[PDB]
Amino acid sequence: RFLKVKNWETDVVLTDTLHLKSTLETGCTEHICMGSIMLPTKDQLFPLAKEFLDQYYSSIKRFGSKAHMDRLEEVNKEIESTSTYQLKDTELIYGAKHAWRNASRCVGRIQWSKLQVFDARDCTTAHGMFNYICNHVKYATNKGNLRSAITIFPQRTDGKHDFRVWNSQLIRYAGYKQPDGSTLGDPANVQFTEICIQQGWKAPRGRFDVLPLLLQANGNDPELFQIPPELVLEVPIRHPKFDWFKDLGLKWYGLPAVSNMLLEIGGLEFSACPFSGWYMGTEIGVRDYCDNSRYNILEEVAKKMDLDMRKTSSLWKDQALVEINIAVLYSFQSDKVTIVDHHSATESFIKHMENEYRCRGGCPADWVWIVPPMSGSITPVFHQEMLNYRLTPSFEYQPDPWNTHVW
Amino acid sequence: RFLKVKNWETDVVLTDTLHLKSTLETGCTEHICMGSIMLPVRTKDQLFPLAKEFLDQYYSSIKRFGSKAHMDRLEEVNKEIESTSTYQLKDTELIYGAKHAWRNASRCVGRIQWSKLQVFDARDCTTAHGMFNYICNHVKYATNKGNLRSAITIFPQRTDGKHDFRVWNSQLIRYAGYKQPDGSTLGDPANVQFTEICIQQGWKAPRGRFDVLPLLLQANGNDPELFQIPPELVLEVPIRHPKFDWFKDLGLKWYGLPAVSNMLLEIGGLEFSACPFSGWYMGTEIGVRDYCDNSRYNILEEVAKKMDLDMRKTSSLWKDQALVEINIAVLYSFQSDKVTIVDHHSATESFIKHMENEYRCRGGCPADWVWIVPPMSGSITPVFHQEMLNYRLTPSFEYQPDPWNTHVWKG
Ligand code: HEM
Ligand code: HEM
Ligand SMILES: Cc1cc(N)nc(C[C@@H]2CNC[C@@H]2OCCCCCc2cccc(F)c2)c1
Ligand SMILES: Cc1cc(N)nc(C[C@@H]2CNC[C@@H]2OCCCCCc2cccc(F)c2)c1
Ligand SMILES: C[C@H](O)[C@H](O)[C@H]1CNc2nc(N)[nH]c(=O)c2N1
Ligand SMILES: C[C@H](O)[C@H](O)[C@H]1CNc2nc(N)[nH]c(=O)c2N1
Ligand SMILES: [Zn+2]
Repeated sequence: RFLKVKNWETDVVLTDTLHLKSTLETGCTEHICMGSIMLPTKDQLFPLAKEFLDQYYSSIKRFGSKAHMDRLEEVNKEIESTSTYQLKDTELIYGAKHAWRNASRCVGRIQWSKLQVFDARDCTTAHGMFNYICNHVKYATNKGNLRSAITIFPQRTDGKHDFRVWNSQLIRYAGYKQPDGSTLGDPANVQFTEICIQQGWKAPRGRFDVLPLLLQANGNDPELFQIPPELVLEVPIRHPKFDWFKDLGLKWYGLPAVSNMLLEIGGLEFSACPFSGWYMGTEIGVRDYCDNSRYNILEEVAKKMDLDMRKTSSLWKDQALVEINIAVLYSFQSDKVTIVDHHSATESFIKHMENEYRCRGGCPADWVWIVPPMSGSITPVFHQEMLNYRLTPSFEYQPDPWNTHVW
Repeated sequence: RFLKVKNWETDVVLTDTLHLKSTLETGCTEHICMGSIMLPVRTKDQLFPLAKEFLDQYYSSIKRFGSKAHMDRLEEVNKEIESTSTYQLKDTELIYGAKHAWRNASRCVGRIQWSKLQVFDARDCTTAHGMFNYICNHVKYATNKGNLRSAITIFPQRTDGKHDFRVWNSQLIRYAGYKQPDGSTLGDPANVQFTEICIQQGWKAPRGRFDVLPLLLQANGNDPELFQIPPELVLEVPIRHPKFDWFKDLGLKWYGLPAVSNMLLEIGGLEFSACPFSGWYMGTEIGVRDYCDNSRYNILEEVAKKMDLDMRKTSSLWKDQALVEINIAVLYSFQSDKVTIVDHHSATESFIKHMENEYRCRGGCPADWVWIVPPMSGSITPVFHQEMLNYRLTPSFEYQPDPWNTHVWKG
């Protein structure tokens, strides 16, 4: 019932109690582990509300006060009458920060409490959503001293009045299927790059075309907008020692900003809540560039290094992978955009576990996601036992909207 | 019921029904995943059911489920359990059993090789000298002058658990570690506590960087005894790099035969507490783990210094760079000396092909993702993108507490 986690490199043992608060279900049974699967009424709403406000008033050391009891009644009455309720700003900010704090797949949660929250519950139109989003992007980008931020559009009501940002991220490159059969640009975006063209986008058809935002307000048909180019900070990719690297013509964007998730706070569902921080180098260099069904450039790079590619045992793939990732970090640093390397990032996360275990009695964590996709065992998170469990408030996946919104 | 696993790189979807034959528990519940936790005298009552399940399985594999020969064998085991409390496996069931325990090993990336396993039946062994001789033979047969062959040696099952056969070493071949008065360590840090036991027991430690530990062997619940493996039986590879000539001057070498001796083999309810097995190495077990863990040989600094990497900031990726060259050296040295080794690209590819064929013929393949994905270059090997379902089948290999914590000393 009280569970231990051992770090096998330091022998440090931490005891977890926070999991007993856990509410939702993981997918695992004690017959099957599902830890490596990517996706495994008014009646309900009040319990949910009460649990949230309970932890809120606990957090500001007012558990059991007049303020607390009063608020609990205020909400109870509001649900009774309206079938939903509205969050105070103070609760919204707390809710959002905690959804991040609770993201068991996020290695960067040591920053959770510095989240700038932009309240956009007064939004009503796609143009309104566009203006909110450009302000988010500009605030977040900060000319390269990147700043974490979330923007929260209005909560679900009947579920046919959804706000949704259709893009998966606010900034992404276009992917085009070719007569060739091969793929130009980002193949993970092919479908969407064609939902845009299908709604009127004039595609440049290049390697690195920044996609239009495609915004849905109040459950209406969605609309295209080009993010002002001057708001999209990009980094030319060069190597600190390899002259020919430049010539690959590689760039990436500075702002990672997840826009397709659903934020739940105290039973309320915020289906458009794009949030953003900054990159861990590997997310670009390992996955974006080298992944088979992504940009997949390893072959072309190994060649320029003139490595022996006749046998896997030369470790040429590995060799090239390191260089590509050296060059992502070097480029971002030289162009002064915030970026963290996986050594630094896993090292802070360890520190953040220590803190969460002593400050909160635990920290939910998904080992499969926390360990970098390169050099696992040389980052301290590899040797760290983690417990995974679902706390609220949370970010959750939700169906892609083109499959749902009846056009 | 039916459960689907998706490969996110190929979009191939597989359906598992085999997980329905799991009855042992995982450690997880619907409220917690314990999937990254290292570790999440038996009576008559529970024994015939385990025996029965095992023998229904064995007889299905040979297309004789329901046969007179199946029914007679159940009767026979039945009778033998109630008058003796235990039972004995036939040769054919022991072999079938040992193979299946490997096959059910969800943590093993090497399982494409499961049906090619040399089983040595050492259930007539009674003494430690007898254990030594059996283990020597296995080490010679498995080494095979560099052309490694998989093998397992199986000593007598547990009886009252007061009479255990144990191999006290965690692997048949390993290097000593010595903690110095100044706080530093010579040799392998993982091996210190064990080296201390060996020394205490009579072993004359040469006190070098690569001293092959003596075998410490328990027969029939007796005190364990020291033995030295004949050095000519211990195939070792000096580590050099194909381009970096300063590399040999680091003075490194590794043994060729990876051989786990500390696990417990369960077959049909019976517990074989000494069942050393061996295969051949995936390079990263030495290059990444053995050399490059901070808690192991930790030669990253020494290798990065020689390579002239910028070591002042971790974002130079000096560590990642050194780690790759060490792994280059490890596969180079082994291949140059004609000792079987596999790189992690070839090993993970084969496993994906094993895994798929297992879903097709067997209806499943339990697999632990945390363990199967290699400890360098994770996402460029196809297992990273493969969804996996982990569950416990028997027969199986299980961890067991170190015998120095449990053993009742005699004198
Ligand atoms: C401050 C910089 C941040 C870093 C370096 C970071 C790190 C990461 C990384 C490396 C991943 C894995 C992505 C993948 O491999 O697909 C991830 C996932 C995630 N992060 Fe962060 N994070 C940061 C900020 C944030 C913020 C501001 C939030 C929200 C407030 C957040 C919430 C999440 C969530 C929900 C996931 C899982 C997404 C999914 O399931 O696909 N992170 N994080
Ligand atoms: C054919 C050569 C083999 C290769 C390349 C191979 C590969 C591996 C590797 C890399 C590991 C992980 C070790 C670690 O990370 O510490 C492993 C684990 C394991 N393998 Fe193999 N394996 C082989 C043969 C065998 C054999 C012959 C058996 C038994 C018959 C076996 C059973 C197991 C078991 C039980 C584990 C988990 C060990 C643990 O939980 O500590 N393997 N395999
Ligand atoms: C705020 C933030 C910062 C940061 N460094 N990374 C992140 C999350 C990262 C950004 N790159 C990829 C990831 O976004 C989530 C990607 C979606 C994976 C889940 C998913 C669900 C359905 C179908 C799919 F193909 C994938 C978020
Ligand atoms: C037969 C065989 C071949 C091969 N290539 N690899 C293996 C397994 C590897 C070989 N070297 C040691 C390793 O097994 C044990 C090493 C780490 C296990 C530690 C450990 C601690 C607690 C519970 C466990 F289940 C395991 C075994
Ligand atoms: C099958 C497995 O669950 C899947 O590939 C995961 C593995 N680990 C990951 N880890 C991170 N950080 N991001 C991912 O997209 C994935 N994919
Ligand atoms: C904490 C974690 O589960 C543990 O360190 C595991 C991680 N994955 C591993 N994977 C392999 N192949 N071998 C190991 O020893 C480990 N260690
Ligand atoms: Zn689990």
